[PDB]
Amino acid sequence: KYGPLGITNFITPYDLCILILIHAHCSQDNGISVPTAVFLRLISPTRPSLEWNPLLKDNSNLRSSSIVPPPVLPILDNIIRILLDDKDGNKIALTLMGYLEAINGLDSINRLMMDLEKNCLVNNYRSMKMRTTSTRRQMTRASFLGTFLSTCIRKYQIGDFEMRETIWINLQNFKTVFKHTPLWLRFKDNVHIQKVKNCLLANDEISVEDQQMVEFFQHFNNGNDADSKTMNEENYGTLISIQHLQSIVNRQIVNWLDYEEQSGLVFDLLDTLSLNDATKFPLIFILKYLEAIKENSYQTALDSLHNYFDYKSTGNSQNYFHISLLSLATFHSSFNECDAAINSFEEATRIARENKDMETLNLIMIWIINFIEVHPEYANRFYITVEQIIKYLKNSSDVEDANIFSNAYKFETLLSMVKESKTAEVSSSLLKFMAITLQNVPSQNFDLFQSLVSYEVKFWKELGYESISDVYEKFLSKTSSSSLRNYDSSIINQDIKVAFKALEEDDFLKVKQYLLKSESLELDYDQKINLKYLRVKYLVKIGDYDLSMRLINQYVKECCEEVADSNWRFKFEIESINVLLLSDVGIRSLPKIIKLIDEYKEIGNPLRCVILLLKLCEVLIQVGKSMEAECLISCNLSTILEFPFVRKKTDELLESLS
Amino acid sequence: ARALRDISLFNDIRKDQNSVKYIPSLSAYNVFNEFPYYPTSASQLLDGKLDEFLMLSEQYKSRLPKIRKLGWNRFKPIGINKTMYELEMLRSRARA
Amino acid sequence: WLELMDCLQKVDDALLLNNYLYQNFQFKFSENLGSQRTIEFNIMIKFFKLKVFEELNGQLEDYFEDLEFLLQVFPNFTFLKAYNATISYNNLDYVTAESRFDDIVKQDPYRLNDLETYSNILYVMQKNSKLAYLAQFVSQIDRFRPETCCIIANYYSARQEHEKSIMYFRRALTLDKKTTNAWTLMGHEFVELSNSHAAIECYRRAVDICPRDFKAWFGLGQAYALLDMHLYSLYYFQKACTLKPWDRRI
Amino acid sequence: DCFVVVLSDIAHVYMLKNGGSTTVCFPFQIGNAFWYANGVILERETSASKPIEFDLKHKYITLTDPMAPFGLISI
Repeated sequence: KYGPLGITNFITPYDLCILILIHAHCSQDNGISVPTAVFLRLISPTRPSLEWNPLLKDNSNLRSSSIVPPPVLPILDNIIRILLDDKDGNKIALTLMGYLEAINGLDSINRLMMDLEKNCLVNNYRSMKMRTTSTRRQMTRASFLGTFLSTCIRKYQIGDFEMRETIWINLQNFKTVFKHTPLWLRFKDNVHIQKVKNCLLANDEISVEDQQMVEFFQHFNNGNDADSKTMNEENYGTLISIQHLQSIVNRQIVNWLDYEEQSGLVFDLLDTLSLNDATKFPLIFILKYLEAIKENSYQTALDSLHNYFDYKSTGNSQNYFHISLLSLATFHSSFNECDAAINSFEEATRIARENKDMETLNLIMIWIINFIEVHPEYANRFYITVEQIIKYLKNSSDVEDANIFSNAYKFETLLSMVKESKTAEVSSSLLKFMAITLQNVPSQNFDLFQSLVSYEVKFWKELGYESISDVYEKFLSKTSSSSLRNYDSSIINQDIKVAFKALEEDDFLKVKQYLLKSESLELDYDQKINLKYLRVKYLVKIGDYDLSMRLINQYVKECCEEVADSNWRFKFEIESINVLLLSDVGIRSLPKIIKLIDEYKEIGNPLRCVILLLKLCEVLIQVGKSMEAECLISCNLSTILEFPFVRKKTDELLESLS
Repeated sequence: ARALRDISLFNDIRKDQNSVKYIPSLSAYNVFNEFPYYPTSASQLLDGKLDEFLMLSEQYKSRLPKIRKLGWNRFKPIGINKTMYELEMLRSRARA
Repeated sequence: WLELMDCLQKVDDALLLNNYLYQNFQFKFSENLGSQRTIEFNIMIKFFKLKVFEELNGQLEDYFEDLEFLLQVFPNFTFLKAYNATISYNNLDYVTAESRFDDIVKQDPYRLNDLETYSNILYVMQKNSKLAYLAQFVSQIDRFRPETCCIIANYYSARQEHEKSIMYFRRALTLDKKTTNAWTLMGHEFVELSNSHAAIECYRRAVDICPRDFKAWFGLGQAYALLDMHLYSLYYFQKACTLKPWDRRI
Repeated sequence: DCFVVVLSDIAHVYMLKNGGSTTVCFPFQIGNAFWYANGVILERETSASKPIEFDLKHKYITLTDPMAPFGLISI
């Protein structure tokens, strides 16, 4: 089914296949009505235009609410397998089989075009009811098939005789390809083919004289191979329109990003383009660009990325230079270059001002904090602080925003969570973001919906309620990840959770080998801290504490200056408490623990107070004053069982007191 | 693209609180006449991208009457000093 | 020979074939006349030396003593002088090449084979009256050669008539698609039209025909440099650096 | 902290720790390349075809960083 691929502005052999089916359905002489599902799979890919930006937008509208079958490749083998599935589909498939055998010439092709335009197609419904004398079904221009057939008819009167000669040469080439297939052998004889074929071949006006040499003109042109064939220019094996090719690739990249498809067939045909279709169809370059990221190729990806932005910018009359730089900046952020992306992005702001268009700045401003969210350590380098943006976007407008406010409030929530603000304000801010996301469609905006789940699981896990976290955890999508943050980030993140499980299960050999991978991999900041935190916990288990104690405080010191992450400042703090008291010297931690107790009492996070409570009771039991620790734990025993992951530490202390 | 107003909730609250130049592309330039093609309407500009089929369809529609419109104006037969453009002009006045 | 020269891609390939032509290659002395089958006294091997070694701009060897030997045997051969003039052209020696070309036109007035460089010399030389003379004279022979459609466009470019000059470059390429040098010129002719979008594709096709085009990279780099996208043009300038590192301008 | 790959006559210098990518040319073809502290030693291609001829006066090139001009060894 493979062959050279070429873009054609004329009647592809695929287009006539739909034309064959619509003729049978409208003729109503055979009583054969094509199922509505068959038409919706064939014509719909041909419908014009879907559009797809490289990045900055993921499946904003491309996602179909109802799952759709993949578009069908232009091979007679693939089209039949659609009709063939039905028990009576052999009747429908044979109808197409007979017609494709009936059309042995270009004049016959013209017969089909003339029949549809004069009788079948109808200008408007007002003449439909006055055409009750028609023995065939009639179609309106504005209908689904009507607008399709009008374009096909327009696409037929547009070319010269050179256009029609190429029509018939390829179809016979297209037809004879299916002849050398196993499926054709199963349909070698079907008696119904002769019946349907003879229905249209009648009224030939000659059967004695012209048909002897009518055969001669075709056979001589065809490759009988008795002698050397008549020499002709190389002809493409498959012809596809721009719109049909757009639907296959868009489905392929979406399917690759996250009824069976043919990845092998689509990729081979797309590799045989004549280098002029790629200019008329720039999206072929990016199809390599997504593939290039998969194997993590640096030089290959950049040439494809640059190539896609040279062809797209000129075709679109609007200025798109202000979009190319940030996307390249996005690509730079994907390979953890970070600093190189900053210089590239900076020049994007200057070009946007020259255009003097307001709508693009919001796209620029949204990209700002998305990059800072992945890499919070660069918040100082920007010319605008993160708090400035939130104040601008909150009062941005009252109309024509839709998703801007949904974006605006989530960034405030991350900063408030990092700033260890009061839990009353964090819940209210998160409420603002949850209400605006779910108000509109959450399915189309898959990216923010996943980010809601990630925050809410993180927010409630921080509160200490795993029961709530578990419900939302089943909705967080895996391996989906997000744009501008690598491509193997999902694999690494899944690996971190395995390592944490291995520490609990005392698989010290596994974690030790993984820590070797940590020091020479390029990791996102959120991934850095976890492995940075993982290294601290592993060293505590081993028993060596001089290195870990000198190591943990440098982390927290740079966890307060480089990034003002309070949550990770707290989480790092308690291991040092655990390191001290495990070494039979926890009194040094008494000044440190109390500063956090009254500090977190004002905040009101119950998980924070109780964890400090366990460390306080544990301090008091290693000094020789376990009497009052029992009294203190007894009054608060009711409120400390509400948190599941501390019960194991809580229950274990109970047998010690006994 | 709900514009914050297609949301029923925030739309309800607002009521209570109240109380493009074109540049040619490379494919646009043609071989025969150095004048580039200028699209007639914004419908032929697909998201800023010029549809090669649609533009070439208009080109065929333009050239088609041009063959029939050949004889108008300049062409003059021998033996008749008046061209057929005003043959139909006086013919129009004949019945009217 | 031309089909054989075409399949060569790099200079190191030429050295491999040249050695093969010397040690383990010999002609059928029966078919060829005597005193000719000898490789040292052949002519095509000599003409091969002048051809492949300079169009690919490869390292020269056994090239000097052959060149003067062909000038002695062929003093009136039109092809050699145009090639000899082209050698002056390739070394950025424009004044001497002009004197060399002036003999071709006077001796052979109808030769639309290497005049593309002649009208290329005249454009850099300036002197619009002479170009207007050449453009009128060359177009009179025939307008179907690849060259005859590039000479006129140059004449039309000097007169600041861009919407017409842009037309001939597309015309000059259609007759023979091998003349990729007209792609960069067609791109330049968009820049003067204050149409940066159309220029980008014209330059970009040139590198896609053959990536080893210093002219195409430089012309594409400038079109971004004219706009504010300074860093976005840095990669293109970097690529052009590898083609001709030994240049002050780049 | 840069990863360098040397072709027959072209070198690509990709910055990994920080920065972008750079590329440099060379006066002639390179046989092999050997790393030394703060630079690379390049050996000319000796012979190819089958005649065997080679140069001996100078075939080694020392470069410290991509932008600076090359240097010559001393023996």
